[PDB]
Amino acid sequence: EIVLTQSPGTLSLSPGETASLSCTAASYGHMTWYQKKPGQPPKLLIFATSKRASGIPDRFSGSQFGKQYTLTITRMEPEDFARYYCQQLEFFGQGTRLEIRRTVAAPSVFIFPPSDEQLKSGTASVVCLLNNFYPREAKVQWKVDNALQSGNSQESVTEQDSKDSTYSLSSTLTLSKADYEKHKVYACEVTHQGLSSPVTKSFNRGEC
Amino acid sequence: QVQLVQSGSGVKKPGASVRVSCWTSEDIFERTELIHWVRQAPGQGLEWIGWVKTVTGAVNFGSPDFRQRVSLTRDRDLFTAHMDIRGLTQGDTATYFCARQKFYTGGQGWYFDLWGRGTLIVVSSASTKGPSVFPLAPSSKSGGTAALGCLVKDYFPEPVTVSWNSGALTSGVHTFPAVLQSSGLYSLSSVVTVPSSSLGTQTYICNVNHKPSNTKVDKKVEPKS
Amino acid sequence: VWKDADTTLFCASDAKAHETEVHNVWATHACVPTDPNPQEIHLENVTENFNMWKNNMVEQMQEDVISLWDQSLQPCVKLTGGSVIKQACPKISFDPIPIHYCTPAGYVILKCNDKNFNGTGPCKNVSSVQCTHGIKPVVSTQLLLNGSLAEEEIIIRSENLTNNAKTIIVHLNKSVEINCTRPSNGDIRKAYCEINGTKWNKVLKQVTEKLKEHFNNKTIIFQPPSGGDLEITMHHFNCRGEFFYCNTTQLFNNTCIGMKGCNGTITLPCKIKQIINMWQGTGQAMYAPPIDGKINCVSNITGILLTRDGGANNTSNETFRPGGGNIKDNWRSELYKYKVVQIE
Ligand SMILES: *[C@@H]1O[C@H](CO)[C@@H](O)[C@H](O)[C@H]1NC(C)=O
Ligand SMILES: *[C@@H]1O[C@H](CO)[C@@H](O)[C@H](O)[C@H]1NC(C)=O
Ligand SMILES: *[C@@H]1O[C@H](CO)[C@@H](O)[C@H](O)[C@H]1NC(C)=O
Ligand SMILES: *[C@@H]1O[C@H](CO)[C@@H](O)[C@H](O)[C@H]1NC(C)=O
Ligand SMILES: *[C@@H]1O[C@H](CO)[C@@H](O)[C@H](O)[C@H]1NC(C)=O
Ligand SMILES: *[C@@H]1O[C@H](CO)[C@@H](O)[C@H](O)[C@H]1NC(C)=O
Ligand SMILES: *[C@@H]1O[C@H](CO)[C@@H](O)[C@H](O)[C@H]1NC(C)=O
Ligand SMILES: *[C@@H]1O[C@H](CO)[C@@H](O)[C@H](O)[C@H]1NC(C)=O
Ligand SMILES: *[C@@H]1O[C@H](CO)[C@@H](O)[C@H](O)[C@H]1NC(C)=O
Ligand SMILES: *[C@@H]1O[C@H](CO)[C@@H](O)[C@H](O)[C@H]1NC(C)=O
Ligand SMILES: [Cl-]
Ligand SMILES: [Cl-]
Ligand SMILES: [Cl-]
Ligand SMILES: [Cl-]
Ligand SMILES: [Cl-]
Ligand SMILES: [Cl-]
Ligand SMILES: [Cl-]
Ligand SMILES: [Cl-]
Ligand SMILES: [Cl-]
Ligand SMILES: [Cl-]
Ligand SMILES: [Cl-]
Ligand SMILES: [Cl-]
Ligand SMILES: [Cl-]
Ligand SMILES: [Cl-]
Ligand SMILES: [Cl-]
Ligand SMILES: [Cl-]
Ligand SMILES: [Cl-]
Ligand SMILES: [Cl-]
Repeated sequence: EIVLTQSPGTLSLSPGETASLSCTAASYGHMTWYQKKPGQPPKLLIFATSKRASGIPDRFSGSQFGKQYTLTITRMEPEDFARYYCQQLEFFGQGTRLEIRRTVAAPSVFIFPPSDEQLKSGTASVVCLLNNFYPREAKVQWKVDNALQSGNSQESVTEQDSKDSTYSLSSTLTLSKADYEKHKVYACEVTHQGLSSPVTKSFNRGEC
Repeated sequence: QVQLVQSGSGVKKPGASVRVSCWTSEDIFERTELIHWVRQAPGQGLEWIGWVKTVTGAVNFGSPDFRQRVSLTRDRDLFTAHMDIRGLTQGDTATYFCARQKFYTGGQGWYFDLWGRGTLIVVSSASTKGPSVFPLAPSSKSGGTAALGCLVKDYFPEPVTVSWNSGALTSGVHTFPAVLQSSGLYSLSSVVTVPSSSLGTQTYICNVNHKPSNTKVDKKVEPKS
Repeated sequence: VWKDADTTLFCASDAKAHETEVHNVWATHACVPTDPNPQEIHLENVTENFNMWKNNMVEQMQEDVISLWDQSLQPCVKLTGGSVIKQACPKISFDPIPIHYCTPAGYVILKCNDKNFNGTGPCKNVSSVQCTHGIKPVVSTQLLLNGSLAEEEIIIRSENLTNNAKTIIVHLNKSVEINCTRPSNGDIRKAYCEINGTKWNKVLKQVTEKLKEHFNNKTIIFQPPSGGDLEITMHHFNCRGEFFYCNTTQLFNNTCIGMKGCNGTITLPCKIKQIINMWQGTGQAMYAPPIDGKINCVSNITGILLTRDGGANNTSNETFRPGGGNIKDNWRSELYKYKVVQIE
């Protein structure tokens, strides 16, 4: 069976609210909890189930109901939004991502054809940008002359912005010069909760 | 929450060996009973590798694979712990942390109160290579805002830095996480949103630096007219 | 009426004032005569909790044995940090004697007499004593020597069995002799320990059967240590003032448990080392070469120290390797049934 099950996987809250995370263990055993931000090592928050580590503010608390071990953060500060992991002996929980809840924002969508410079080199990258949206969930679909493209795209998403709580996403469709030359209509279709229906940005190859 | 020091991140070919080291002050090392190693693969969770007891050099591991390929030692005089990994595989690409467990934890399990900053080890047969930088040209084409950027393509290894107008332009900038292409080279985009009226009245230049290859590029981005 | 408390113990022994042997010299000064009339009192209908891993008596014994070795087994050369100390290091008479630990006025020692008590939790059969039994301060790794035996079944001891950084102590209920000799003259540092293969393997089979009880009838496997200083990768001990290091690979031989070519004498190869890491944790020590003649210690193996492999979560088996290093565990192996309380 599984030794630790952490939940929820994701948690969206406003500053000042209280977060409740749990790690439900197969066996009794004192629980540890870390905070983890990108590019920084884990920070110890709670150990021996309920003991606070040195320098950790009292808004962080730990306890348990039977085998359900829980971390509580009351009156969240901006700085408290991060990933959180429980550790029982050598085992770590799957982690909880705690992000800032704001009102829904639809992305601004932009499409960029390949540069002539890049074409000369035998390759065409087409880029579609989804800017400053919330929540983070979004779906990009590429179409070339109405043919749905799959497997020749990659995307990247930014960390939640610290000031406006939004996310931005970039998707690159990559084809050969020859395949790019063989088609006309290039379209990026964006689906998102902030959009009452999918938005499409397109261009015609070789049109100003 | 002082940090333990670790050796610098690096790239290793598959099958090579690597040593990652972790050191600290006499006072801290003296109050450390075990040094643990934990790794986190890109976008994944935390995985316990093994521990070494500082006083006796005793060890234990999280898997037979680790017991087979990883050696954990320490130098008590230099307050340092070493992790040697041999037969590096693609699955070994990760940030490796050293972490400390105090004496007298009693029955309250495992908790590591001090951590090293982590050492990124990237396992790849790819060769060092500077990026090509291509423009993401704003459309001349109803939000009064326009977006432009740079596609920083086909470099290795990470990282590259990107600024706009030599750092004078920071507002509205988004530089995305690189993605690893099937070619084994990375690609990254950086974009900036500006007022539509600004196109043609203001110059926008992305400054790209890839120190591994000592490649630096300035790319002017303008609308395709 | 009483309550858990810590206080300063005193020791008692049968040390001889005329003896040159170093434990005798230490205990003649530090200790009083053994209780001429030891009497324990059964506490009727009394249940008490114990915790052998948080027992301050252990700390006090560790301090004594460290003090004893510090004034009797000083190395010719001590290397601590980077600084070198040079001092005299004459050969000595060395053979551990039993030391009793006793409570001061206003305190008493409670003793757990449950025959399968594992060192922690409630104890139903409790008595009070003024002093512990006589405990020999034998320093060793991997195998506990010359100690007391579990009275009923083999007992497994750990602060937390699932915590693989916690040493496991196996308390045997039948001892197995180990007979270690450096022959008289030739390599003066070459020595060996002989153990009866048949006896040892039968015990070790019972040990695996007991371990199966604690790990869900899983398959139990022994392996040699995977790393560490020689003091812990080998059976390390002191015989007649000389430091022995013996290779126990043959001692943990799975092939025998469950085949029959194992019965017979097991000969472990050992070496005397002048340069050692001090179990005290205080660094590296260098002694003079071994005395001449037949150097011989016959001992009872009464316990085993183990570390369990991690990474066996979803495997069909559990793997153990000889351990040790923390000598306080040696004292725990004998002090486990005792705790100090203050009489209100
Ligand atoms: C170890 O055992 C104690 C009880 O003796 C228990 O309270 C504790 O949760 C255990 N610790 C771990 C880390 O399993
Ligand atoms: C109870 O303890 C006494 C010593 O006080 C011992 O003689 C006796 O065997 C024990 N009885 C049980 C129930 O084990
Ligand atoms: C010893 O007994 C206590 C109380 O019954 C129990 O909680 C603990 O798990 C046992 N420890 C071992 C190592 O068997
Ligand atoms: C030792 O303990 C085992 C059970 O663990 C038992 O089968 C055996 O009879 C005991 N031996 C003695 C001599 O008490
Ligand atoms: C110990 O071994 C030595 C050397 O083989 C032998 O002379 C001696 O008789 C043995 N002692 C015992 C009690 O077995
Ligand atoms: C070893 O032990 C077995 C079982 O007790 C015994 O029968 C045998 O004689 C012993 N071998 C010796 C003493 O060499
Ligand atoms: C013990 O001896 C075995 C067999 O000769 C050998 O493989 C092993 O390296 C030895 N162990 C040590 C600690 O030297
Ligand atoms: C284990 O026992 C078998 C059977 O007697 C023997 O052949 C083998 O050499 C032993 N392995 C050791 C002692 O490492
Ligand atoms: C164990 O005790 C006996 C005396 O009863 C002694 O001869 C032997 O050397 C002791 N072993 C050690 C390692 O001290
Ligand atoms: C070893 O234990 C036995 C009982 O099994 C005892 O008779 C003997 O005196 C002990 N030998 C030594 C040397 O301690
Ligand atoms: Cl859960
Ligand atoms: Cl449990
Ligand atoms: Cl809580
Ligand atoms: Cl390209
Ligand atoms: Cl879509
Ligand atoms: Cl494995
Ligand atoms: Cl990976
Ligand atoms: Cl645009
Ligand atoms: Cl950057
Ligand atoms: Cl005293
Ligand atoms: Cl003294
Ligand atoms: Cl005396
Ligand atoms: Cl000492
Ligand atoms: Cl006695
Ligand atoms: Cl048991
Ligand atoms: Cl336990
Ligand atoms: Cl001889
Ligand atoms: Cl071995």
